Amino acid sequence: GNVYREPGSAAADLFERARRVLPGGNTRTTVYSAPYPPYAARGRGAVIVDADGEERLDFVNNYTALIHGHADPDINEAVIRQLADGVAFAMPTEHEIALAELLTERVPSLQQVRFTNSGTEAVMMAIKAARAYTGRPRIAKFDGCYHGSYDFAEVSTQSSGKPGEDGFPVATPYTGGTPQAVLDSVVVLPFNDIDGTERLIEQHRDELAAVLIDPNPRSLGLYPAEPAFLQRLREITRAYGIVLIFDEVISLRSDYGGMQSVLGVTPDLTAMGKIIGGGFPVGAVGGSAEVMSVFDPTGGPPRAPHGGTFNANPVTMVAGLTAMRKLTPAEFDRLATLGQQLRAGVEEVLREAGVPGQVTGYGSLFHIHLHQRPLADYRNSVLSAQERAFVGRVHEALMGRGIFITPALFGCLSTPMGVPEVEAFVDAFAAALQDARG
Amino acid sequence: GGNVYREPGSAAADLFERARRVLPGGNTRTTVYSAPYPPYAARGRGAVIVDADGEERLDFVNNYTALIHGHADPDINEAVIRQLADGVAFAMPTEHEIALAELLTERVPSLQQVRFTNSGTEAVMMAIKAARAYTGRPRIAKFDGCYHGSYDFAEVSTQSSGKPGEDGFPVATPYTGGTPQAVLDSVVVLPFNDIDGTERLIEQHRDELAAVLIDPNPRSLGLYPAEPAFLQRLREITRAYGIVLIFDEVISLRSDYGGMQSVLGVTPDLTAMGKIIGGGFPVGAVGGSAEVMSVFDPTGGPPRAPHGGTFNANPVTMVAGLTAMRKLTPAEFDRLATLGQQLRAGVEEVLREAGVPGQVTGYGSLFHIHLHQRPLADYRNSVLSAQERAFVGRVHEALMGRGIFITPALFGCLSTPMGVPEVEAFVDAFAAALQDARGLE
Ligand SMILES: Cc1ncc(COP(=O)(O)O)c(C)c1O
Ligand SMILES: Cc1ncc(COP(=O)(O)O)c(C)c1O
Repeated sequence: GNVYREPGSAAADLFERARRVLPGGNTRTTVYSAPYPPYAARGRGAVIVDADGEERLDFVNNYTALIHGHADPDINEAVIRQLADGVAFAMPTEHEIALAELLTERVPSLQQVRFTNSGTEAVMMAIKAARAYTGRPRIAKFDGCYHGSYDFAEVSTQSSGKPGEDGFPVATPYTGGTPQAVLDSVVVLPFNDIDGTERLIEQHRDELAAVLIDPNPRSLGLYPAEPAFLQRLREITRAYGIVLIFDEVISLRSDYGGMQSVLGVTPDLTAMGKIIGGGFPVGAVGGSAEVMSVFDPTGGPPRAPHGGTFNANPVTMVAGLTAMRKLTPAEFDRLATLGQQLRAGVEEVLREAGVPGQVTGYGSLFHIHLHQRPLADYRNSVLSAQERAFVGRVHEALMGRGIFITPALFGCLSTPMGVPEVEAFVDAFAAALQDARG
Repeated sequence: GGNVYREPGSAAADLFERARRVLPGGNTRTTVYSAPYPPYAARGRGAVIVDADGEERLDFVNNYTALIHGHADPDINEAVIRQLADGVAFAMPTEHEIALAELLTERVPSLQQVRFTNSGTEAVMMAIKAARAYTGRPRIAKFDGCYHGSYDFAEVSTQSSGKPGEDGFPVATPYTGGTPQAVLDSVVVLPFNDIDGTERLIEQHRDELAAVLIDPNPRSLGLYPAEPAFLQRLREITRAYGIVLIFDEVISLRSDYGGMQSVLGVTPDLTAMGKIIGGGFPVGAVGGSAEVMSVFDPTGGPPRAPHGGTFNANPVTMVAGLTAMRKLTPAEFDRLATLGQQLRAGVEEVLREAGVPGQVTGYGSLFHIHLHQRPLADYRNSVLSAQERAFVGRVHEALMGRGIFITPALFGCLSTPMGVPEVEAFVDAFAAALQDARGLE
């Protein structure tokens, strides 16, 4: 029952230490919760164990990065093998080639790739590649979508409630002291609203190096880009020489060939991370050989220099190769089957109870919603204070009933999970829903 | 065995042919490309790196100073293997982040609080972002010709234009293609080790400057440190104007138990770190005064500067970094500094005996060979002529063929598996490489 909140808990003592040497005891904003979060001690398979000994089924998995759960034996074997050879070198290795070979074989848009140390870095380097390829300074992204901590990609991460006078989204700062020149350089588009998107892209078509889009953004309720919208976005970006960048840092796990394969639209660049590293720090930017040529150093200095001390380090390469090789087509099918079972079970729980709600998701990703507004209008994804309080009561009850999910009730399956784990989630959700309503 | 990887049908040639189909020019890290194709690392042990063609060399690069304990260090490997049984990443904080933060703040005086990132590039970016959030100001200042990673604002003028503008100050020059004019306009480029021009430029831009970012001993400028009077006056003027002073110690932190800032006696507001502090695993960190780092504090409301990161403070990096740093004791710093002095003196003697003009800079376990006698205190002297580039290239290629792996600039670093035998092997190989480069027996 959430024993970590108790005075004198292990988590409380750890937080007391942490706040002396980390700001507010924190080094990752995402994992803070008030007054202090629980601390992880270890994990095994689908189970996370906190510093106070409480065990929970992990439906977060480091925000979808650990598709194979905790301490996967195959990844551990591969990493242990690599440790004997060394973990980083100032020379390329074959391991970077092998993972690049896998990624380019699986994702149709990927003809060549480069590895980075984070999804944030992958997004930055795709933007910089688009600037180098097109010569143009500005980028466009969609209101309310998260892409990491790079200045230009994080503009309007949190939508302002209201459009400007033109009726279009407002470029709003996500970090303090954001330069006006940064805000002014970013065109903020409305997700799944093709008319406004087309009008804004047309207005800025000569200044836009790229459009950056997450195909199934978690921050907008995990409702995917609709097919007509995404096909018209592809057509207009191609028409105006604008690089289309897909942010699949989360969504790549939707399918053997990524969400771009699911939706049938081929971007010019793709940013990736999380699962492709086997649990170790990683990102990747890839796409057409034509656009990726900005990085090519063989014909003189590259148009876009891309250094990095731990780029393509063999630990990350070996772990990611192992993680991806374990993701066979049949494994994707199993994940999608279990995800469908979870989402349908949660919908039946909502129906049987008196609670209006809906569940979005695809493959092994899901998002529970305690309202029935159409998420095809992205402004409907914003929650009121009462709705936030209700979701929070459900989340805390779940935490106390052995289920670890994000505060928004966005979650993911891990390959160690089966029907028992899904049933455990659905039963715990029924009980937590009852708790939250009193 | 004389650079066998360059032969047709070598392992490296086959690997390059595969690589260029799936990587741009077969490359994923610009630094490690060399023409026509680079050698490929197969494995390492202690101070020795072994390439895919079986050729072994003493490693004086160590992933650009990150692996201060050399290859496959057993203590780091044992700690990592212990952690693997527990899991490698979590969506909760762990005690391991606390342990490494406790060590770093205990050792470096300016570090009151820290946050971990996944690269030195990220550390530099988040330091710049923290300074903007703390001061509210949009622009930053950095020094001409200095490298800080791939973040847009930090990389302006990484390669100097070579000549000043009409005002006599350095030029804000693009390092990547398509750099927006607004990015160039937001960066004030200062002259390293020229306190007069530095002060005049900061004075001119004092109301718009959130931060001055400075590498205390930049490799790009020949590894000649910021001189004490220059750095003290920089500290005074930034403090007077409310400008955040950021040290980039991603490389220089290894100079001393308390960093190069402790050597030079100047307390920055923030420090960016990386490389050694991760034990060989991807890592960065930004730390400093609790006053400035409070922009990150999420208690008591939303943080002024949000800072997420899926792999931030992952337990593998935290455990490997804790082990690596715990092994770097005061006695180890002393031993590395003695070995570095011995190497540098040996190289100076080789140059003197050969009649070849040159000099060697360095500190602790870092060194830089120069095949000229220009005073590097004038930073524009660090730029090499065509003749110097060709001659240094001959020396580097000969060293590579003589069992020595060093950077093309002849910038190098020691590792803890090294002793006097490795230093003497370096000095002997350098003498032979100099003879080769001059065409002498
Ligand atoms: C869609 C998306 N883009 C970018 C990132 C940033 O990746 P990282 O946390 O590794 O910097 C994340 C986490 C993400 O979900
Ligand atoms: C002085 C300096 N700053 C920043 C970096 C960037 O670190 P990373 O390669 O890990 O991004 C490097 C390599 C460096 O030498």
